[PDB]
Amino acid sequence: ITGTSTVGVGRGVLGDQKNINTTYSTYYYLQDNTRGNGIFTYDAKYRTTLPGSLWADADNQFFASYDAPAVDAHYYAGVTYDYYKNVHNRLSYDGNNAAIRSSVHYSQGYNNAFWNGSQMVYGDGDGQTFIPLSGGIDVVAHELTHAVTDYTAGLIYQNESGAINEAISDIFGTLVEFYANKNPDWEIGEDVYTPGISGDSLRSMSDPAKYGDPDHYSKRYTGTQDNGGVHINSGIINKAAYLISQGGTHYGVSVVGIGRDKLGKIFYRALTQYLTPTSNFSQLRAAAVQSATDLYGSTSQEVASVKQAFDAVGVK
Ligand SMILES: [Ca+2]
Ligand SMILES: [Ca+2]
Ligand SMILES: [Ca+2]
Ligand SMILES: [Ca+2]
Ligand SMILES: [Zn+2]
Repeated sequence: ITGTSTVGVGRGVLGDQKNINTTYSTYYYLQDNTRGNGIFTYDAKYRTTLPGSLWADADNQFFASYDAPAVDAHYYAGVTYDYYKNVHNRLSYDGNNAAIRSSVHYSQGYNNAFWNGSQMVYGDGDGQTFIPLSGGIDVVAHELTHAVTDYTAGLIYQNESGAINEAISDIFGTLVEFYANKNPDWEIGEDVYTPGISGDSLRSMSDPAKYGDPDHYSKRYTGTQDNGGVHINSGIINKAAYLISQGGTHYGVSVVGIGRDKLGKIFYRALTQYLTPTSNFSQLRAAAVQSATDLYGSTSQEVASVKQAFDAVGVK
């Protein structure tokens, strides 16, 4: 980890060639010194001990199939860092250039990725439901966004607060996907989910109900599974964010879209200034309204569209 900054080349999970920032000191390590206090990628070696070994490579070429998840985790963490810095003037997830650490090859056949409070963790998938999860830029940015949330609003991962937490991660993951312009859409995880099946995804922001997630508050899940429905009830907020950006008419309520850039600015302000650990959906509405008011004025179209979007999903 002390060494010379250089640039290697590899291939990602989807077979695309990319340049990655590495560090040389006997080996070439997946350590990018160009962004904050660094981006570090580790090999968990199919175990669950974390973080594992800082990724070392002998020749600075990462074309082995074992390398692919590491290349993508490392590269997409950099892209996400760039988004937050360039678009929102935020230096890493803590606002003070905290090192970003990711471990890949976590466990065996593990169909998930997560932020654990310290670092990102990516399974390889079982090869049927998922391929290695770091192949999805929206997934990577979703996870890194959990770190942002943790250092700002601190939304508890239960019930409505947790659904907001999830939605925020889906929103910014999507916004990062659009920023990188990597075949962007309003779907989540499409690039790594069900390699055997075309056109699906884990979740949809444009139409959450496509996969049985609610798209209206009256359809919210109130049981105890999934921490009280954090990945299920996120669909209500996701639909609202999609409406704010893209517009549409939903359950008879019409929303004029104000586009992705303004969506991002509103939600980022809401997240960093107004939300608290126990914020519920109703408070999110107030926060988003206040945020749009701050940025664009109380008689703006932007404020009107935020109100319409939350009315469309039944959030008062
Ligand atoms: Ca190599
Ligand atoms: Ca996409
Ligand atoms: Ca996507
Ligand atoms: Ca698929
Ligand atoms: Zn999440």
